[PDB]
Amino acid sequence: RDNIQGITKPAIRRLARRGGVKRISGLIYEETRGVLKVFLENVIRDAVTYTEHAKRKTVTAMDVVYALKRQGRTLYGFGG
Amino acid sequence: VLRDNIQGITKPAIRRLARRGGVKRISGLIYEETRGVLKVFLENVIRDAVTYTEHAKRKTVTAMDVVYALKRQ
Amino acid sequence: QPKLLNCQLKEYQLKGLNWLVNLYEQGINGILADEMGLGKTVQSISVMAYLAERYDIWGPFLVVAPASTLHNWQQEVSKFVPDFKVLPYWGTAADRKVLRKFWDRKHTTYKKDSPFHVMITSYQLVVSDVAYFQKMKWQYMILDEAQAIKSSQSSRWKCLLGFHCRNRLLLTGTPIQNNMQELWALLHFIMPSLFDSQLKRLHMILKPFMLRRVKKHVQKELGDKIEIDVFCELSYRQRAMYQSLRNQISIMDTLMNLVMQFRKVCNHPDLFERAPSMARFVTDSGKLAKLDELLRELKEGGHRVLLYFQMTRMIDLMEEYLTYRNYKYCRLDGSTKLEDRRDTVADFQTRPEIFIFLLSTRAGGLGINLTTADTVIFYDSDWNPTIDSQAMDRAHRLGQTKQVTVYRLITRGTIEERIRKRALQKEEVQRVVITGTGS
Amino acid sequence: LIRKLPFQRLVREIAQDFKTDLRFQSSAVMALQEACEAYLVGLFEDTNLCAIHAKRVTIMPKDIQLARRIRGER
Amino acid sequence: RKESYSVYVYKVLKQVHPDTGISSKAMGIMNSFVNDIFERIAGEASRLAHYNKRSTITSREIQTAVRLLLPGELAKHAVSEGTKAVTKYTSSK
Amino acid sequence: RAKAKSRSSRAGLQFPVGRVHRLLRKGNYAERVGAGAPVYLAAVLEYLTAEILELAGNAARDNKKTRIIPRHLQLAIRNDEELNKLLGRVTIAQGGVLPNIQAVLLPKK
Amino acid sequence: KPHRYRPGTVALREIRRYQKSTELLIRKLPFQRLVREIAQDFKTDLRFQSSAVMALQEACEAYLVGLFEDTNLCAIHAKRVTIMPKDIQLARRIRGER
DNA sequence: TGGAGAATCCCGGTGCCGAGGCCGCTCAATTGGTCGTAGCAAGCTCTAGCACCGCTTAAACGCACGTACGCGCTGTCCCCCGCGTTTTAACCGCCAAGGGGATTACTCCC
DNA sequence: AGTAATCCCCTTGGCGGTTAAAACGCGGGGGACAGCGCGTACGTGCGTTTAAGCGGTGCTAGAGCTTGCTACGACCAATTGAGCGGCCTCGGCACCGGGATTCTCCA
Ligand SMILES: Nc1ncnc2c1ncn2[C@@H]1O[C@H](COP(=O)(O)OP(=O)(O)O)[C@@H](O)[C@H]1O
Ligand code: ALF
Ligand SMILES: [Mg+2]
Repeated sequence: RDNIQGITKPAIRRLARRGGVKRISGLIYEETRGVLKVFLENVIRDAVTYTEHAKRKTVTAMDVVYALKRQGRTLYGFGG
Repeated sequence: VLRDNIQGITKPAIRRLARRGGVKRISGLIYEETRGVLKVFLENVIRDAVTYTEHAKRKTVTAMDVVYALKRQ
Repeated sequence: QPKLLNCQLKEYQLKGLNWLVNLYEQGINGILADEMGLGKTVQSISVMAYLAERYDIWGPFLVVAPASTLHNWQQEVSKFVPDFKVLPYWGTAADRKVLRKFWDRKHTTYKKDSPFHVMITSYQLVVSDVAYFQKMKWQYMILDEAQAIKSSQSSRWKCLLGFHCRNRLLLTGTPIQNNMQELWALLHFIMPSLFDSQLKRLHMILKPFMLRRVKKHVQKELGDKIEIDVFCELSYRQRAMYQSLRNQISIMDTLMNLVMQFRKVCNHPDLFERAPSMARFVTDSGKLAKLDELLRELKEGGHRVLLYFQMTRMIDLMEEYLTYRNYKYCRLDGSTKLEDRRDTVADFQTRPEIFIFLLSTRAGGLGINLTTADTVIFYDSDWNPTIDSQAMDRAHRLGQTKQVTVYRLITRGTIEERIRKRALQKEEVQRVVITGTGS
Repeated sequence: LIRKLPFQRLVREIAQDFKTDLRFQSSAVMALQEACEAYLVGLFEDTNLCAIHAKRVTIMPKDIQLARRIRGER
Repeated sequence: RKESYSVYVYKVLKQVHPDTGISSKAMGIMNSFVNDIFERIAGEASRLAHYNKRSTITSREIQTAVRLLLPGELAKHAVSEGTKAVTKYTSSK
Repeated sequence: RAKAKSRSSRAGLQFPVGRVHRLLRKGNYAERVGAGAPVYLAAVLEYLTAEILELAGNAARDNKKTRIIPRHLQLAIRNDEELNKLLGRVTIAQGGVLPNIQAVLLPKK
Repeated sequence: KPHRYRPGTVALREIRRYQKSTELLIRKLPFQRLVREIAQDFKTDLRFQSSAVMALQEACEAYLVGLFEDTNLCAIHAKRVTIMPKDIQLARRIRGER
């Protein structure tokens, strides 16, 4: 499936520009994909844990915000 | 009033703390930088520890007040 | 009669208009309870056209229907008054929001320029949009097949009861239904000042509030419903299942489950678990065998047939059988979207190449014409007898092209016997509780 | 590692800003000291990685400042 | 029926900047901000009551919470605003 | 039965002392909620809301905007040292970042 | 001969474009599919609100933008202008993720 | 220093959609009285925090001095940037489906 | 009171296109990185002295616990108006285009 490759090289470039980065080793791109999914693999499992424990068969915006808040990355704008 | 007791954490003590962190060699400018770190830390612990103390209208700061201050870190 | 109709009323309908007008001008409500197919949907238009021509009320009129009838209303309203302005309040929520822009609150009586005179909507929409149906006031309301209201515990009773409507008319096929308190809910709905909560007295107190003509006295050219209760027989697979399932009754003491589980295998055993060939599939159901034989005889006869099913999964199994043979067909059940209902009914009525129409008992039973069929087969029967009667009279109807015949595929010795026996009992009871024109 | 008495006096000196003539339970001093030693040790670890990353072996003030900046302490 | 701080945020906005609007997405962040800081204070006030072994969340609990959760000058200004709001609620009813 | 006037009006606040009383009860933070505790808290919530919107209204004015935007909240919150410390672990939806290019990255002579 | 900006000039022009802006920088549909994949790894036949995958995207992008800053400081702390994997690995170890 | 040209800014025009205000109403906040209890108050106990003295010796400091290592310099080469080309899949719109949740009917059991 | 059909709504999936974003190729430049020389700045060892640590003595502030009651919040029913959902509109902001100003780079 490998939609992690859908996080393309120009997108990781654009994110590094906003992060203020001038010059990027071509090895950075595969490292950045590995770091992004390890993030998602924690937030979604907690967001799903909320949907499961609250007995709904859909994932809502607020499930994510609780999942983020519980790991210290409070997000304002999506409820919260 | 008391003064300059931040010079009571001596440079050998900073060596021990750095060697326990695995440091091999220590720039002579580290010793004053370490004090600017420890002071800013220990101030903002004690600020909460005292704020927990005085809320119960007491005057000894207890180990529980310290624990709640650290738990706020 | 209002010349606005661009149509004649029939003799009996014109006296019906006079009754409905008399109740309105005397400030009282009533039930038009004429037999199925006599034209109650037309008398409903005639009174609006009179309120237009005689008093210039021109609405707002609310007209609440079962969902499969909503296109019957939209079209026939446009036929029986070409100049009426009709709001079709149905669709997705975004579409209703666009439609609701025309609900002018500021006039309690509509000008002839007003963007509608009459509004057609689903019995589900009046409860789903109740907060929008409140904050509005109606000069008249039709409930287009009011046996939907017969439960006083239904929310669509609680809601439509209080719509702030100056007069109300119910149309019904037969109002007596299961019992008398289920009649009182319909009577209380029209006249809650009178009725609130012996069977000789009723005929003399319903007479002012009901009109109840019958198709022996009316449309005499509609020759009688020829009927053949078939009393066909199980096949070996079904009776192996039936015996294994009837054993459960002997172990019991769960009929609330088993009557469905019995009737499932009464219909076709593949509904319970699937068998690989049409020879087995046709012959392992006693009904589907006798149906396939009769459908061959009918198609050689040039007949066109409506089949009613109680279980929609049997409409799928029947649709396999039909596609594994030479038969062109339509399907209409409660899973279809309303535009698919409009078009499939129009398609069936358009062209005689289509042999068979599959209809679900309720979704397909209530109120739109199928007057170019000639044969009705109840592959399964409704356990309330009144709903099978409406289904029969979707064929047996004004404009019916040819002598109707009806078949019912009773499986001898099964739980199907109890059901048609009790439907036979209940239709007798319903003629204890009514006999007489009313007025 | 740190001498106990000069840490007490450091605690007293700092505390006098917030409330004059507070008292400190003997266990409360040790709870502060054992947290400060653990904090400084754990920061020197993070500075040593900064030195080693910059190919130094000698830790330098810009290593402390990078450690704190990435930990979010500044 | 949901509940929002939007009407109260507007009535603060139109005091500090009577000319200035707020977009719905910005108002969303204001709701999230009020919810998050309300719960952060109430959480500390709960713990301060719990630590003291008290059944009551007083204004004293929220004062000590505010002096823990806010930076030094926000703390003092907020403590000032809070102490006078109560002092005017007292001496009324 | 006297003419009711809101606990907010008596406290002198826009923020709802009523909701803050209810929500301090519904959350079961403690068994009992004082009468003034919702007042003190509702005052702090109102004050901090004014701190955000004052600085964000200035930033909106700097952008030549009449209307506050999540961008302007981020700029205000990060420019002010204390709001930045109060919100140093909060992500603001569509906030973006502060413009900040490290000095070494700018071009040489 | 074509005119040509020097190496690193348009990197600065790009920094001044993606800073000073708020647009999402990861394409919407690719992020949805990656999220649905990771969801499948945990619970099949889930569903997501649009605002849930938006909320999840905003948190991710802010995490990556904020991470790059810490790696840029590691790169710039060594003699380098170029970030390398060892800078991500140091940054995440100082943060305590690693 | 100049210049050419690309990139960034500005000024006015267009239009669309969301911000700001109005309307109907509900239900949540307020008024009034009751009643229980908890924590604010006065009082006793004695823990342990603070202060001081005197001794011991291990820890801290100042200094000598050697060499290990930080830093600016030089050379190279490789690899990531800037720009044109090629191509692919993200975006948009419209239609289908299915699923699930609420409601309604009818029967059996109590 | 149960279980199944009917109907709404809202999410997922597919199809087509269109064009904006990703991928690919290629020259060269300048930044990564290994190598070198020096010099100064940090680790080491010794003699010095300083005060941290321990054992011991004395006092009183105040932590901690009990008793007694009344001020204050919990609980309920009736009253009402502050706050929410729905509908409308016009003006703020974006988006475009075109000429003006700025900035970068090779000469
Ligand atoms: N007076 C009339 N003139 C022409 N057609 C009529 C008249 N009355 C009834 N019909 C036809 O009878 C058919 C069925 O009538 P309808 O009122 O729908 O039956 P139901 O009583 O079930 O509603 C309709 O197609 C309608 O056109
Ligand atoms: F009145 Al009918 F079918 F009988 F609509
Ligand atoms: Mg009809």
